[PDB]
Amino acid sequence: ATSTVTGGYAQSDAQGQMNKMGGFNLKYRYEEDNSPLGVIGSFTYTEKSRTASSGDYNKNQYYGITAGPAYRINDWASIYGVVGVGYGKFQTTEYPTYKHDTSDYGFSYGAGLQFNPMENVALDFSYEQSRIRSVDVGTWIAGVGYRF
Repeated sequence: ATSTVTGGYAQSDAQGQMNKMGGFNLKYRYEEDNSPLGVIGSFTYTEKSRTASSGDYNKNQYYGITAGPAYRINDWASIYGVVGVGYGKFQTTEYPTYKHDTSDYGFSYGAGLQFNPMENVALDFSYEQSRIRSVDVGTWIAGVGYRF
């Protein structure tokens, strides 16, 4: 069988919210010997950056799990599409009790292309968009991997 390892970096911007985040992703790929199917699973970890001025500090973390099939044609290039779910958590203040979700969640999807399918180095570039109740987030992901 064949295995491919890829890693990448992404930056996200929140339209309608004021904040920017940075995260990293690790990808695992599995292929079948007699009937290959392209599958990628990626785990993303992003953190919010802090700026010195007001003096207030807030801890915000976001984790996302995604998976996507991939199609190869004319042995030239391969394309894939992914969907996943992400959750975000922030420091809590003591508020009166009411029915509501403890953490925020949203859905993400996108597609990517593979370039330079020669040697042990290949590049992956994809566009990511996600909706987190009424807030729009855009993330660009690029990374490099090797197959053996």
